[PDB]
Formats: sequence, C-alpha cells, structure tokens
Amino acid sequence: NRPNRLIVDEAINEDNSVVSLSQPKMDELQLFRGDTVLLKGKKRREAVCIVLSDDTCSDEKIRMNRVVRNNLRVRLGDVISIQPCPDVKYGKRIHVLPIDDTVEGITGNLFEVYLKPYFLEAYRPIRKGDIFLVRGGMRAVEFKVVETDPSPYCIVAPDTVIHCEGEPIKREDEEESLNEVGYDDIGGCRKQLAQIKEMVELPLRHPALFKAIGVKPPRGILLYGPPGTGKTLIARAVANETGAFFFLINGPEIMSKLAGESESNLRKAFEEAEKNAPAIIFIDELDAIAPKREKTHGEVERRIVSQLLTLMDGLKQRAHVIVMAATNRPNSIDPALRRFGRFDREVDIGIPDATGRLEILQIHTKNMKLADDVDLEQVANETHGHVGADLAALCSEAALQAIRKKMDLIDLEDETIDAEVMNSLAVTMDDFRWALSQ
Amino acid sequence: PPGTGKTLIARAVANETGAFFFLINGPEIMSKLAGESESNLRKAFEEAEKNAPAIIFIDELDAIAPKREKTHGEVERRIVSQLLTLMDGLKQRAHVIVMAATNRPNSIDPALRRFGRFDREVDIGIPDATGRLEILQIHTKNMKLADDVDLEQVANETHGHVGADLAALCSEAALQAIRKKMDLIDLEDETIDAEVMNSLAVTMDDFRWALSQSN
Amino acid sequence: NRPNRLIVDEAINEDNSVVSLSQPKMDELQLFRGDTVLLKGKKRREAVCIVLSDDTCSDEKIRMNRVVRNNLRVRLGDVISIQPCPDVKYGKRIHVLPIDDTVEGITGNLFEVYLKPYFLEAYRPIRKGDIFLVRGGMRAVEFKVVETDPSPYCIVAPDTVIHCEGEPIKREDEEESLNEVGYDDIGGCRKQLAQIKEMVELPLRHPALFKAIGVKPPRGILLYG
Ligand SMILES: Nc1ncnc2c1ncn2[C@@H]1O[C@H](COP(=O)(O)OP(=O)(O)O)[C@@H](O)[C@H]1O
Ligand SMILES: Nc1ncnc2c1ncn2[C@@H]1O[C@H](COP(=O)(O)OP(=O)(O)O)[C@@H](O)[C@H]1O
Repeated sequence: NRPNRLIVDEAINEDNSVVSLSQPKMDELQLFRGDTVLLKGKKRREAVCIVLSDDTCSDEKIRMNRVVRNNLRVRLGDVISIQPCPDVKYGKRIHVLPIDDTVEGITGNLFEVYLKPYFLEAYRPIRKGDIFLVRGGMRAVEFKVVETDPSPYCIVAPDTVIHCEGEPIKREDEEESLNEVGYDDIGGCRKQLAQIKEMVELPLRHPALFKAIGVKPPRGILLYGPPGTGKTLIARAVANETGAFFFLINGPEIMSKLAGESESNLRKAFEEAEKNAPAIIFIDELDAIAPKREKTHGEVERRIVSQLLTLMDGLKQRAHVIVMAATNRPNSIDPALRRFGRFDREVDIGIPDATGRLEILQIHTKNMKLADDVDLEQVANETHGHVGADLAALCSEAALQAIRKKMDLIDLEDETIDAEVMNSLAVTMDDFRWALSQ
Repeated sequence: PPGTGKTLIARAVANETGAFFFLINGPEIMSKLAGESESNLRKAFEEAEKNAPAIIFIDELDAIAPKREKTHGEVERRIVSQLLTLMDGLKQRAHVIVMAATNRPNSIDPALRRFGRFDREVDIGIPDATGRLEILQIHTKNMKLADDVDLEQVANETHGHVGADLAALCSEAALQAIRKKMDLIDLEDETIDAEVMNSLAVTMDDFRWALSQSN
Repeated sequence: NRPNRLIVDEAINEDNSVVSLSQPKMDELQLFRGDTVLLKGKKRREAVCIVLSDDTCSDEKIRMNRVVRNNLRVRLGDVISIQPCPDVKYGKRIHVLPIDDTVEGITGNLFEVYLKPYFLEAYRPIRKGDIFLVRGGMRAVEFKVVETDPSPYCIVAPDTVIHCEGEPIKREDEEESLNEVGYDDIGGCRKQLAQIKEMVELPLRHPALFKAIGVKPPRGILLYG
C-alpha cells in the first residue's frame, strides 16, 4: 500500500547515471529497461537516472551508487520515490564547473581530459544541481551542474554544447565529498561487511527505537585479523556511509600522552561521542591500550585498562553509541573486554581469497589508464595470501614504475605535468610484473 | 566462566530477599585515583552496614584482588589488604553479607578464601540442555513467538552456551525479525505503536539466523 | 625534439675530466671519441670536458662524476646541454689555489705533490672557476681555478705554467665539498642501492608531483643487516 517508495541499496553496476530495480518492480511501476526515471528524496531533492533490471536485486529495494545517493542526500537503507520521466528533452547547453578540492594539483583542459570521454555516446540524464564524478589522470574530479538549457533537467546527447567556463567552485556545507571513504572503497570481505551493518543498522540509523523498547543493541564491536587488512578503513567507511558521528581513538596516540592525561583524553573521547550521537567511537590498535594483564607490568599501564572498561560500561544502550575496535589478534588483548557487557560482538576480518584480491586490485586501479594487456585477474590469481595494503601498494608502485619511464621522457621536455599529459599515461602488465619483485 | 549469571544471581537474591544492595564494580574502583580507590571501598561497606541487612556485591573481584605474584605494585596491593581489613572489620552481628564474583579461583588472592571472609564458595558452572531451555524461555517471555519456534530444539543444539550467550542469541533473533517488518514499516515511515509491536512475530528462521553469530 | 639536452648518470670512468655518452648519441651530436665538449647547467654554469663512448650507457643519459656535476650545480638524474668545443686553445697560465678545509693538516709543496702528477701528460680541458680533486698523501685536495690565460676555458698541455701562488681559499656558500659523502663512496651492494633511489627518486626529486596526483610515495624505509 505504498508502491513507488523504495529502499536504497548497493550498486552492482557502478556507472553514475544508472539505477537498478528488480524485474517484478519494473513490471509494477510500468517501467522499461533504459527508461529515464526521476527519483525524489529528502531535503526537497531530485535526481534523474537510467533504470535497469537486476535479477539479484530484491523487489523492495533499489540499487544505486554514491554519486546518486549524494544528490538525493540519503545514505544506504533510506527510502525514496521513483517515477518515470519520458518527458526529458535533449540538452543544448550545460554549464558545468569543478569543485576546487578535487582539482588543486592537476592542470590542463578538464573539458577535454575528463568531461569529453565521460559524456561521450552515453545519452546521460543529468539535472540542474547534480554533482558527478570522473575517473582519470590518476585522480577523481567532482563536477557540479550550474545551469542546463532544458531546465531543470536534461539529457546529454552528442549534440550538446558543454560550457566549461571559468572558476573552480567551493564546496557547499552539506554536500559531502565523493572523494570521502565508503563501502564502494572496500573489497573481498562482503560477509563481514553485512554483519557489521545489520548490528549497527538499527541503533545508528533508527536510534529512537531503543528508548521505546526494552531490547538492547550492540554496544561494542571488535575487529580481528592481520595488519592493514582494512580494519581502520571499514570503520571509517561505516560511519561516513551511515552518517554517524565518528570519533577516533588511535591507540599509540593515547599511550604517547602523559600518564593520566592519557585517561583524560579517553573520557572526553566518549563524552563527546555521546554529545554528537548516534556515534561510532573507533579504537584503532586496541592492543596498544588494553593488553593481557600479564603484559601490563605497570600501575598506570593498567589504570588505563580499567578506565576503558569503566567507560565501556558507562556507555548506555540508549546513548545509541557504538564502539568499534581493531586489534591484530584476540590473544593480544585483555579478555575482560570481550565480556559480553562491552565487546560482545567480534568480526574476523581475515585475508582475501583470489576473488577478493581481484576486487581490491580493481579498487585501486580505478583512477588510472590501464593498458589492454593488463590482466588483473592474473595478478590476483598468482598473489596468494596478500592483504589489501599489500595489493594496494602493489598498484601504487606499479604505477610509479610507469611514471618513471614516461618521466624520463618528460624530463627531456623538462615540463611539470598537465592532466592531459597524465590522461595519456598508460600502465602496463610489464609495469605490474615489476612491482611483483617487491 | 564469564557472563554465566553471577552479577545476575546476586542482584536477584538482594531484590528477592529485600536486602540492601551495594555494588562494587571491580574495574570501576581500579579506574579511580590511587587511595580514592580505597576511600570508596570503605564507604561501600560503611554504607552497607547503615542500610543493613545488606549484600555487598563485588563484581569482577580479580580486578581488585589478584594473586600477589600478579600485584607488581605498592598501591596495587595496598587495596588488596584494605579489602581484607574491611572483610574482617565486618561483624557477624552486622548481619551483612558480601558476595563476590570472579572468573576463576586461581585468578584471585588465596587469602580471601581464608575461612574468616570468603569461607563459602559456589560453582556457578555452565548450563545443561534443560537449563539452556529454561534460560531461552526467560528472555523470550515478552515477545510474540511463532508456532514453529521450537526453543527445545534451540537449546538442544546449542551445547555449552552461557546465559549471556543464550540471552543475546534471543536479542539478535528478535532484532532479525524487527529488521524485516522494519523494511515494511519504513515504507509507512511511521514510528511504532505498541499495537504494531504486538502484531510482530518472531520465527524459527529468525532464530536460525542468530545461530550463525558465534561466541 | 630536444636532442642536445641529456640526463645525468653515474660515472663508469671515474677520471675527473671525462664524460661518457652512448655510441648512437655521439653519432647524433656529430662527436668524436676524445673531442673536447662543453656542458652547460643550472645557475649559469659551465663545465668543459673530454667525451667518450660507453657501450653500456643509455642513449638518453650521460655518465659523469661528482667533480663534474659539482661545477654544473646538478645532482644525479638532472638535465644539461652538451655541445662540441674544438675551439679550445692550449693554456699558458693557470692560477690554481687549494680550498683551506682540504689542506689544514698536510704541509709542503702542493704544486709538486698533487698538481704535478695530476696534470702530467693528460691534456685536460679545464675552465676558469672549475673545482677539481687530487688523490694522494693519504687525503684528497680540492683546488679552484681563479684565472687562465686563454680565458674563460683552456687545455693543460705539458707546456702550461701552473701558478701555485699564495693563500689557501675559503669555501663559497653553494659549492659543496667533494670530500662529502656520496654513491661513489659505496661498494658491493648495487641492487639495493638502486631500489633505494627509485623509491626515493620521485618524492625527493619531483616533490610537487604528489600534491598533483592521488598516488602515494613511500614514507618509510628500513635497513636490515
Ligand atoms: N579490502 C580492501 N579494500 C580496499 N582497500 C584496502 C583493503 N584492505 C586494505 N586496503 C588498503 O590498505 C589500508 C588498510 O589499512 P587498515 O585497514 O587501516 O589496517 P590496520 O588498522 O589493520 O593497519 C587502507 O589505507 C586501504 O587503502
Ligand atoms: N542462568 C541465566 N538465566 C537468565 N539470564 C542469564 C543467565 N546467565 C546469564 N544471563 C544473562 O546474561 C547476563 C549475565 O551477566 P552477569 O551475570 O552479569 O555475568 P558476569 O558477572 O558473570 O559477567 C545477565 O545480564 C543476564 O540477562
């Protein structure tokens, strides 16, 4: 009895201007694959998009990517209205400008470098006030649409004139950076990723539920696993992606403080994260603060260990605050914390398998011109047992290996580099092959 | 073992025999400043004799009173004795009782079991199946369960779970129902009336799920 | 489309007054083995040198040693211009002086001890304002050229009078000590030495790159052993 409302869920097709429904739901709203749909959302906000069928997608849900949700002002698991839009006319004029903080650095002709291959032969449906993302020149450029000739909303057919005029613009207060971290930056471990959300879904997203029912959320979540395996990442993702307030407790950064002033921080950390709730408090490197008491030869070394557990209990359910933690192994840390009062919930962010490796390889190659011979599938399948820092630097150094060759050539020119010089810069399977020796 | 119902039983007994209850939460003391740690520990007793007959309950005793081999510390140990002073300063006739909870006998200082103070020691072990079932029942008591919900089965498969394990198992299996009906409610967009809640059923497939989650 | 510009790379012949190109690059600039070449570099700076063929050397690159690069004001991997110089006349007078901090200690006749066996039968191309290094007497002596009779630049043939006159001189602000440590002081481990440079090449040498690209350098390097 509310058909056109829908839930928001992950993109499987990560093109900017494509949303995906189930096959029934298209039959329900009398929509056709390829039709331009219009979606409305919070803060009076509209986006226009191309609809497609997804066999996997649940009837209730709609798959879309950050670019989209951003202009709608929603986060994952929110609700929006979708209605057809076969009244959209081809555009004559589009006045697009870049957001200054995605362009400080690269120089040259954005019109040519990013906009041209993006819009080319796509017939994209845009809208006055959209914010979109282009991937090249070893970075991402964010563009806002200031005016279109068929206002508000128009299609971009080959015919369309694209006004690149003048200034890079400043970022508005509530428009988040598509540069910022999110789930689409994560790879390999999908299972765990879910388990996290669903625990944290209700208390973060529907915080007023738990004052109204006697039931209790998680308070604490712990992250197992090898180092650099995406722990610090996932956490910052989840908060940014569920719009939660984020406060970081960087283990060593506390232990570096003066005695007692260590605790003084640890309080204010919580104290603030209850003021700005619903919140994640994230403890990176927990074994730096809370090791097994056998390891704690120290009065003040231990004073903190308890000081934590005090605040971890002083944490109300109804404060709707959650604490996530990251350590290197369970044995590292004090057992008391896994007392089913505080860090009851414990996730094994392990290693990637080949499919996961591949996924991650993809995630860092996303802003680079790869050559046709580049076979990431291969790269993954031989790199048994690599974490997503391993695989991420593997990219970085294989890119730097291409930059070195073209760099010799550039040095003869002696010129600093325009984006255009960057866009022409290819990365090869022999540039990868190399970074493998490391 | 931890979360086995120790902190529970204690607060039950006091509420159920109308005794005055004062809680000494181990870490909560050790989190204090040196000496102000002791200053509390006195007032704790001092008050519990004023409000007698009373149970003074020490949750997580191994936090305050570990084996002296573990107590590399002057003030870490100063407290350990400060307890034993008050445990003796406890009159019989004060009709006050102290209950304590630790994770294992080896955890704690042997002196306390000196037949002066903690002479009496109870083994709150794990549940058997019948006990599990009992506990499952105890947290399902405010929820509409579906006819297919067979707690008997749940208990019977869940070998070796403590009553925190089994209690959260419920909580998350309920949250798992709340999620589905929650999708549906989100379309309404309404916050929830009790009436909405009363209609909210919990299923064996809602339970089945919360089983994947491990402890 | 800029042929005469070249990259700077390690010396394989560590004689002071010899630079080495590839065999194609000599055919490209129409240079002959033994020809006196003139090289220009940053801060208005010139050096003059003898060119040779190196089979190993990459066409793009030029092999030279610290003595050289110093007077050019460049470090490894920089760019310079090389042009022939068959107009260099034999020298009559050369007014050379030592730099005080490479001579406090040793006493005696520098003219005889260091300059004489150095210049002997070499036909070295020097230049007014060059800084060169001599190896003997259990140390290294650094000499600056204050004036030459065919100014600015001249060859040193047996005929040449070498004026050793007077004072040791102080070091100028930007002229680094060739006494100072460098790669030519290193031995054995060649592989590692490369691996280091290349990591540290881009961020140290081209530091404004990494504000302009999302890619990241190394931050830390550790040394086992
Ligand atoms: N699965 C992954 N997907 C994408 N990036 C990853 C992944 N795993 C690791 N990374 C990269 O490596 C780094 C991971 O470090 P992090 O999770 O912060 O670990 P830790 O706290 O374990 O040191 C991140 O900066 C990220 O760019
Ligand atoms: N036998 C049981 N019957 C009912 N509930 C239990 C039982 N054992 C544990 N629980 C539940 O789990 C928690 C037990 O925690 P607690 O007794 O405080 O453990 P500890 O002091 O052992 O950490 C309680 O909050 C309670 O709801």
